[PDB]
Amino acid sequence: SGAIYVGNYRVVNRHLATHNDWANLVWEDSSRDLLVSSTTAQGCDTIARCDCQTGVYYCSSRRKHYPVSFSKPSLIFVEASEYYPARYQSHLMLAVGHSEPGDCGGILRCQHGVVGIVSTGGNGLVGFADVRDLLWLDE
Ligand SMILES: NC(=O)[C@H]1CCCN(C(=O)Cc2ccnc(N)c2)C1
Ligand SMILES: [Zn+2]
Repeated sequence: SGAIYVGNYRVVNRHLATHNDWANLVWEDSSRDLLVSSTTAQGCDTIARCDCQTGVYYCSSRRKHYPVSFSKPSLIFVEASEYYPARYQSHLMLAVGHSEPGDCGGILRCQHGVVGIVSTGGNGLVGFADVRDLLWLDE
């Protein structure tokens, strides 16, 4: 689990969104595994606006942050689960590293701020849903 709180927005993995998230839905994209809901309290997380390919992510299944190199956001094949059939998830970034299903929502960060959140994993590759292109999150 995990979310990004910026302004009056809460950004979570779509497969983990709550009833409250859906009742206060702002935007959702199944092809990106992202959902944004509105909040009453103001959030102060900083979204990175960059092309960084290095960062650090939080891995809850190890209580540790790991430094990784990751690919630029792109369309990648994702095997089916109880949340989705087999499909191509877009705006996804891969890195060599450990993850478990419960790690989804762990933040990936660079020197400029929040890059994205853990969304996919398996066979030693961890995938992050990018949020750096969502300029409206800051307005
Ligand atoms: N974005 C999706 O379609 C995900 C929905 C939930 C299932 N899924 C995963 O990759 C599960 C996962 C995540 C992280 N580490 C792992 N070792 C296994 C795909
Ligand atoms: Zn950066």
